[PDB]
Amino acid sequence: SGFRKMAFPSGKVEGCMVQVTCGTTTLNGLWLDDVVYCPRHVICTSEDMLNPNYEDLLIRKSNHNFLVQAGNVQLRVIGHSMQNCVLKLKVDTANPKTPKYKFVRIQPGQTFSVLACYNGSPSGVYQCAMRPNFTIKGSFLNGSCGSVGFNIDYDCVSFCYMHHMELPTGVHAGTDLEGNFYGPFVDRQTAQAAGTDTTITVNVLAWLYAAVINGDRWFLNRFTTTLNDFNLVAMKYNYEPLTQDHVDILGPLSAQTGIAVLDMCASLKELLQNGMNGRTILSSALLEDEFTPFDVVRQCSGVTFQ
Amino acid sequence: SGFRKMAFPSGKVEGCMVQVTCGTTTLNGLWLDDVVYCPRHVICTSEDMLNPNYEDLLIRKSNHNFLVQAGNVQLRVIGHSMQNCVLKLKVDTANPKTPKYKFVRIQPGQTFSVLACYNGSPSGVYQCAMRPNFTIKGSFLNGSCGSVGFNIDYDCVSFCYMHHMELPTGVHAGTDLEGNFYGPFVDRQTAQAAGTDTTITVNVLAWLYAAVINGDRWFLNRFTTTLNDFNLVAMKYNYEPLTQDHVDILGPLSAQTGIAVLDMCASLKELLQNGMNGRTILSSALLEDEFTPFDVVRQCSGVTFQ
Repeated sequence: SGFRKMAFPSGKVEGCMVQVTCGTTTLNGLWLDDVVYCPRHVICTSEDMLNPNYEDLLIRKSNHNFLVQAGNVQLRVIGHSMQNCVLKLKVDTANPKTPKYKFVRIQPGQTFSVLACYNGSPSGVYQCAMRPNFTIKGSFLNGSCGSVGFNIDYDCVSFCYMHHMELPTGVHAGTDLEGNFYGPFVDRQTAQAAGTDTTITVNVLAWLYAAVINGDRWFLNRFTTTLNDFNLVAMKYNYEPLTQDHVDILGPLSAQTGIAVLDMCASLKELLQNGMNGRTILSSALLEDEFTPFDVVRQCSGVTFQ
Repeated sequence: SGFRKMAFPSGKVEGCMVQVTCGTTTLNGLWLDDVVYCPRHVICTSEDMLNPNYEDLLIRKSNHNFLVQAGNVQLRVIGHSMQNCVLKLKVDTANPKTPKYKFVRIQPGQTFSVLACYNGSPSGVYQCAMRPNFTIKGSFLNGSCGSVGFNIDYDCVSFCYMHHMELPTGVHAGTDLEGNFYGPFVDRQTAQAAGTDTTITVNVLAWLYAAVINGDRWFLNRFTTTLNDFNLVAMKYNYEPLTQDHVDILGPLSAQTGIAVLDMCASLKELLQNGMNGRTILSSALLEDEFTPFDVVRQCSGVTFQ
């Protein structure tokens, strides 16, 4: 029993974290087989970042201009390419610590673990949700660029996120590992508006199920609701609209706890229209939306990996 | 910028996690050099746990009765000892993946990362506080026993906690790595009362400083307070009494933000006596007490390890 925001174990990803230095700037890189992946703004200074021409800036660099360190080893760069917003540095040596891995572009609403790194050195690990507006609310200091978010299913590391910047608004934006930004953002130091954000309704429902499994039951009522009726309430409170695909994803949680999805919706509408009345759910006084239905099932059943 | 509940990277600890099976029961063990550490109730069944005589039960076992698996390797037990509530299993092979490490007994109020494991296999990692009443509010399913909490400073893994049981009340209790329980608990399946718990006041203050560093400032006031006056409020709201040792530990945070500790106290008393008024601090509507002043400084400055 008990419910926690849990990160994936970060072992397999720590062995891939390296330090990339091009002249001034140093940030983190990801060393898989014999390629190092890092944000291309490693070739920028801080004034370059106002309006950079990455094409021109990278023509000014050669293989030997990229200093890449993996702990103690200084690594040997023998080929450099630009794919969208990431730099691919070809290296002399394959990483003996390369896990089985995939590159994945995730969906808004899905979660992942971030390994925050500085100078190629892991600092700590935390769980994140990709907001509906393609930002993440992370913890990233100067030099954290190149840090990666990832999922693990048994033996495979699915890399989904690389950190590139912090918006003036304080939230964070980055790319997949092919270098395509999530959201409308660009790697330029200018004002960039994130969309209006909303709450991930299917995730709040999963968390309510997790709460029932763990004994917090006060929010359950015998009222019920329709899907279309619940969605009028969702729209009023800036919740993502619930679809039948979401109901179906909540199927196993429904079946374990014996509470139909539309009964949990009627519980949720009541929470939205009346608050918690100084009570808490799983020791929180807000509605939590960073647990997918898969996260709840893995934690409430004990799925492990390697 | 940004502030998250961050766990330590779990790489160095994953390589020590093994699976220990004695007849019926299987749980996790910790393999350092050539000794495996696990809870001694691995030699119990579920009825043994009502009132076990560990002395007698362990006399019934031999070296070859302990099946210990490290991933694929089946490990060779050649000596078994009982130290308080932990079993020490001597093994044929030293762990090539043994990190630099210490055994530490921590203080109530300190925090640590837990690597939740099942069958010797890591499931995920989260950050914990040792409550003033020596429980922890974790996420532990059946078979999670033997999981360990730990800290890391640069290259050293300081093991402080091993999980042994879940109380009927839903909270968790365990030992240091010498096998001495934290708190008044025993490894027996009986009703066991945890003390009255309280809130870790020095930690709530550290988190308020973290909030100021990150731009949340609405709770600051120009009122102030004395230490003795603040402590009357603390006692009314079941907060741990603030001492001068606590004020001194908050020194660096005080100096970074320019807010004296007693000014933050007057902010806190106001929060305690008036609530948040539907506002949030670092995206939370409760006062957070799982960040030590060291945790805040490490995250707000970027301390790394290996």
